[PDB]
Amino acid sequence: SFLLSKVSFVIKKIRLEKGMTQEDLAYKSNLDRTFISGIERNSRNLTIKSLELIMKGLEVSDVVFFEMLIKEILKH
Amino acid sequence: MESFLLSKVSFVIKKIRLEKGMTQEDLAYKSNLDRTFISGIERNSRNLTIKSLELIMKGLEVSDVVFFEMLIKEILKHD
Ligand code: NA
Repeated sequence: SFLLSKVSFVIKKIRLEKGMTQEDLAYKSNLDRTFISGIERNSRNLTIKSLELIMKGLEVSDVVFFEMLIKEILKH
Repeated sequence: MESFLLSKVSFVIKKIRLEKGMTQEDLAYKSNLDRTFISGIERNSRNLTIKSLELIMKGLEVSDVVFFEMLIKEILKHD
């Protein structure tokens, strides 16, 4: 999945710019650590509702997240 | 309450579907997904995976970028 790889990269990019570890993000998203780790290794098929929990955990605005996603897609 | 992003994703799928002249059944046929899953999405009653969204975008003949532009606009126009 090309789009899953891009969404996963943006997640990681924002997590790392905020200084959060995977455990920090798991906790704030109310998701399991091993699920966050799986997403970032591009090895898990994320839903829209889980994506929203991750955006809330990151405290990133929905519009900003999708602008970043578009930028990353356009690199290709 | 219900997921904001899910309701907006759902709404953009329906909007594009109708702009292309397609029925729910048509979109199911072209996405290779069950018609009852299409219908559930649009009634804001079904979550979907990123990979199902990609199949829907292929059924809609819309690029990822155009889909996300439309999503951004619909989020902005919500108050
Ligand atoms: Na839905």
